[PDB]
Order: sequence, then structure tokens, then C-alpha cells
Amino acid sequence: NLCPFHEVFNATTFASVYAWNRKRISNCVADYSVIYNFAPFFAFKCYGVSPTKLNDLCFTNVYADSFVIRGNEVSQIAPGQTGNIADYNYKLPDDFTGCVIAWNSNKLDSKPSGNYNYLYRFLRKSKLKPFERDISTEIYQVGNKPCNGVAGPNCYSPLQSYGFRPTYGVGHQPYRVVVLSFELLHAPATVCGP
Amino acid sequence: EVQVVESGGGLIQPGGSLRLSCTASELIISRNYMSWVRQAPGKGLEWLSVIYPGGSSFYTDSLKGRFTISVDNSKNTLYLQMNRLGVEDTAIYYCVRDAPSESDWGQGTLVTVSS
Amino acid sequence: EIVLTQSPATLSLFPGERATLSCRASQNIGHFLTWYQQKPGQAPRLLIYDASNRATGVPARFSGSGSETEFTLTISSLGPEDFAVYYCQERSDWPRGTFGQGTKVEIK
Repeated sequence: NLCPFHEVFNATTFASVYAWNRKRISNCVADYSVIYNFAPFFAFKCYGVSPTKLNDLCFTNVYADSFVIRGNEVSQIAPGQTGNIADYNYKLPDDFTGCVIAWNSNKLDSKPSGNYNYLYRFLRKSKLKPFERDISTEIYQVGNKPCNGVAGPNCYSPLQSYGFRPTYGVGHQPYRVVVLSFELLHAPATVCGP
Repeated sequence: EVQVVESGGGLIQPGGSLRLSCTASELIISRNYMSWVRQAPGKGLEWLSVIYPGGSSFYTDSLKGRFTISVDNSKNTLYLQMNRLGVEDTAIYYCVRDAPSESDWGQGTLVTVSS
Repeated sequence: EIVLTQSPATLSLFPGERATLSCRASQNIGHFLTWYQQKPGQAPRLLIYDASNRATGVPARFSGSGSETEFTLTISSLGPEDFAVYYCQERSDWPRGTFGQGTKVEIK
């Protein structure tokens, strides 16, 4: 029973980075060569595992976290990184095992007059713990005077829209990102990679 | 109107160190994007460093090692430790709060490095 | 590194005239650019953010336009108080970014 990797990578819509979508892959036989050999997925980078040995290993589960971010913000998707996305939207641990695949989706995620459907969090009371998700849209009190949860001066909505347009440099163009996180719990290894 | 007040300027010898302080009244510095921007006399502005609401801090390449931004949550103030200052570090240092639609600057404090 | 070249270095106009100021970037920074007003001997003041949006409290005569590599700031009618130094700052890595050299406004 082959895995849905192509169903995750070729999905028509990706989630906002603040609400990054996680899929569990288990009870399957995996094939990472198709992931590795496909041309457009150039931004390939794994930590604690090499792309060459992925077939030999087996894991209890494999998680696929998918989202859309800016091109220059892709560098923040790695162990030990800090920044907007690393702090408030999607944090990976320093001991992260599994890896991140990103590609430019300007052809399909960008829209003339801006794509405001992709949002990210830029204000939070504290950094995210690794693999934490925060979907709260409550108005963030940055000022001293509380504003009772309604937008106003010195209290804003914590989510910012990306506004992707077909133009702009590679840095500001949308990048669809998929993070394959491997897991071992001493349970039966339900995903092998022959 | 939002007011941010800087402090800790003045004279210092070359190669010395200084720590500027910045405080705000109507906002919480701990929960804001607070950046330090200097304006050399008769020269253009230069963004030096920022500290995020979560505590992440970033610096320009030319300043790496010599500057260290920080915050003390209890006092509601922002600090900029400055070390190994040269004659070119003389400038008026602004404590600026950044928001998506607002950018609130303080009046600044002159920092002079001379003998 | 992104370097912004503002032009003209000095813009000499009479009161009531329309002032058009240009900022040009070395790289495609999209719409991420900010315009700052600075009276002499005072801290800068936010005019335009995202290269087109007018900041709260700014009078309607100020407006921004342009994108990618060629940005422009327009004052529809110069009042006496509009005579100042205007800085363009790119915000590709907001709140980080480089500043332009600025453009003073003076006639007499």
C-alpha cells in the first residue's frame, strides 16, 4: 500500500502558515525517490537524516506539515532558526529529525492585485513551542490600555496577509513548503521505505 | 500620542562602552517591535537592531558583535548595550516602535565618541 | 544589499506647488517601502507604509505610488510646514531595512 506523498505535494490548496496543516502517514510503504527526483522541489534539506538513506529507514509514523510562506522566509524553516515564522507560526526543534521541501508556487499561489488568502501571525505573547499551532484570532493587546477585544490604537489583529503578486522578486514570491517529520516511539514501524 | 523616551547618551572615550535606555508610557515595550536607529550628524539614517515581541533580536552585519539589544519586562524599558565604540559611531540614536501601519520614534539621545 | 537612490537631492519649490519625490531601489522590493518625514532637529515621522497606504494623522495631500523598483511620493499642495527632509526606507525584511539618503525641500 503506497503512501500519499504525491497527494500531499500535489494538493491543490495549501494552508496558511499560522494554521499549518498536518497529515499523518502510517501503515504504508514509502518511496522517497519520487520526492527526491522531481525537478521543481529544488530546496531540499534534511537534518539528522540524509536523502540517500530515506528508503532504508522505517519509522513509527511520518507527519507532513504543509503551508505557504514567502521566498525569503523559507530560510527560517530549519532547526534552531529564529524570526517571524520560526517564532510565531511554525517552530522546528533543534533536535529535529525529518526534513523540509520547498518550491516556488508563484505560478499558482500568486494573483494579480494580491492574494490575501494566505495569512501569517506576527504578534504573539511568546515564542511557539516546537510543532505548536496557534489559530486564535483575538485582538492582541500591545498597548497598556486594554481595548476589550476590539481593534483600535495599540491593539491589532495578530494575523497579517501575505498579498502575493505574480511580480516581485524571488524573495517575496510564495513558496509552498512541506515538512516531512519522522517519528519513532518503539511501537511497530508501520512505514518502511523500500 | 505614543511617546518613547531615550536616555543614556553623552560623551564616551574611543574604545569604551555605553548602554542607552528607552522607555514608553502608553505602550508595553515587551510586546512591541522595538528597533534602534541612529542618524549620524549630517548623514543618512541607519537601522541598527530590533527585538521582536518574542525576544528574538537581529543586528546589521557591520554592527555584529559590538551591539546587544535587550529588554527588561518588569521595568517596561529597552536597552542597547554598545561596546568598542569608534569615532564613526557618533550619532543621534532613536528608539523606534514599529507596527504594520505605525512607526513611532523617540526624540533620541546624542552619543559622542571623542577624546 | 538593497540600496535606495532618492532623487532629486534637493527639491526647490514655492508654497502651493505640487512636490513629486522619487525613490529607486537596486532590487525588486515589491510594495515594501516606507516614506518618512523629518523636520530639521526632530525625529522622523511616518508618512506612507506599504508604498501606498497613508499613515493615520497624515493629511490627505500626501500620497504614494509605484512598485517593484520605482517608487514615488507626491504632495498635492505644499504648505509651509511640509518643507522638510523625506526618507524612503525599504521593508523587504520588516521592520529591518535600509534608508535612502533623503531629499531636503528648500527654496529661500
